[PDB]
Amino acid sequence: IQRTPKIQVYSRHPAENGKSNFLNCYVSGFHPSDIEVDLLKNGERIEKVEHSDLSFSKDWSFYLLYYTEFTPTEKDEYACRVNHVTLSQPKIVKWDRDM
Amino acid sequence: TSTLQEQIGW
Amino acid sequence: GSHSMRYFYTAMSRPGRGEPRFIAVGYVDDTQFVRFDSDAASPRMAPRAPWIEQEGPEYWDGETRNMKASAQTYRENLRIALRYYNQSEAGSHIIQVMYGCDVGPDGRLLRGHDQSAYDGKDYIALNEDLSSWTAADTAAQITQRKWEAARVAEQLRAYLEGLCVEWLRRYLENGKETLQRADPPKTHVTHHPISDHEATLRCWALGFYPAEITLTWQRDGEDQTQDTELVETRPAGDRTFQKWAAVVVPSGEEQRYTCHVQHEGLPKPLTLRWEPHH
Repeated sequence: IQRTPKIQVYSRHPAENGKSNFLNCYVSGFHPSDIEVDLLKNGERIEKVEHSDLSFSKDWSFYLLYYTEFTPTEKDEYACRVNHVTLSQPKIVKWDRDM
Repeated sequence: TSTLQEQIGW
Repeated sequence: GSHSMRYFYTAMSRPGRGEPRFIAVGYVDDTQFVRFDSDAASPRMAPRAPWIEQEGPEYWDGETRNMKASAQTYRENLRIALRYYNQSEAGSHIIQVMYGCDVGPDGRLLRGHDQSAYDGKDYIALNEDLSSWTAADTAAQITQRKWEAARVAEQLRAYLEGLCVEWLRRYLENGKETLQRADPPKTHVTHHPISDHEATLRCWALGFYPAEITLTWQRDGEDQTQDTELVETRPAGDRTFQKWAAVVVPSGEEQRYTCHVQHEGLPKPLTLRWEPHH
């Protein structure tokens, strides 16, 4: 039995260009626990990234938060790359300040 | 302890 | 008002990659305070909240010795599970355990929990009475009969009714500042045009604790659950949470739509609309 992860890419506070913020990738509702998540700046992996300890909700589905420090700008693109057993090819979700 | 001390085998 | 403490165990078997990994995480309400991972260089229970740091090295040692034994138990519980389901050593499987206690404003226990899962499926659970078991399948029924014979339920009821309530009451007062104070969400509405005749109205809630919140969209005061896109409540990374709800609106109907936010921090449920003047 396998359940696909749900991805959300967002900043900790409303984005303001040139001001430091935190980039968050939240993955949830996935089973089994093995998952590969990367945060991308201009399509390249961000060197230092942190994730929370693995836990699950009452339906037994795992959730994790991957975060890094970043400063948003008009020029740079930020995205979240997730690979799981449920996914044939890794899914890339790009950051939108709007959501 | 805050955690459950008892160990139970399935 | 109402509070809970729960512990989450994850035991994952990895063939040929050594000992199965045991991860234990402890939560008070929506705040994590403790953690343990067997893959750590020096596995030890570690603090993940500031208020839990007040505890003695003895307390930490106790948590650490308990986690080491629990990892060894669930490593053999993983191999017992192989036998029950007639599964090969080559596959990777997970055992998940959730146990915890619910208390009211007084702090008297309201509910006792203990659910065990195998490969993401219900396996065995302690019933609400705290004296009987519910088994998902015939394999769990084998485990059920052993737990009936060994009077396992008596020990869990004792832990849930006593040690759990007494530690949960203690955590709530030691972190009375963070745990029992409610951050209200800061709310605003944003307008995103999809086209010239269509636009998206987004209702925002940010930096609120606890995670429980209600976001709803009403058009002229009629609810719109059907047509509202509601995202999962997500952490901001600062122990607060964010959520938003969106509806797609025809141009010129924006004022008809209203957003309602309900939270423990709010005195009165707020009602919001799009304010483009500002």
